[PDB]
Amino acid sequence: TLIELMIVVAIIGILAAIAIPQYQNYIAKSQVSRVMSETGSLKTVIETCILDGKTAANCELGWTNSNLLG
Amino acid sequence: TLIELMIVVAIIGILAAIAIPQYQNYIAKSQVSRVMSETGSLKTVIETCILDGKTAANCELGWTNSNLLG
Repeated sequence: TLIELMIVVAIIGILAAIAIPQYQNYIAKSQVSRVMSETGSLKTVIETCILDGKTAANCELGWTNSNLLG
Repeated sequence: TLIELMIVVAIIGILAAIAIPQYQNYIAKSQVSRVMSETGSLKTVIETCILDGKTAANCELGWTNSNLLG
């Protein structure tokens, strides 16, 4: 019957109009936290170099490239 | 809610791709420092033997077998 198909169309329209949360916040926060951890890992080597009296060129960083450029 | 699951998958991929610093440097430095300390501990015995006039076979080392290889 026509009314059943119209109800199906209405249900499809209702489902398609679901509110989408701003998922950008979660991804951005996770990426910033990952960069936070990655950059804070270098604090140990930087502090040891500074307290050892080494120059900038003599401080060996164990840095590996990060895909976030952080 | 497919977008939510794909955001979850993206977050998992972001977390799994964290940059790992070269931890080999820390372990190597610690092991070399420990070997330095253990080998320098024998300087007292060697100096005492030399200043006493003992031969190589008469110098009693207090050395104990060590992991690593000294």
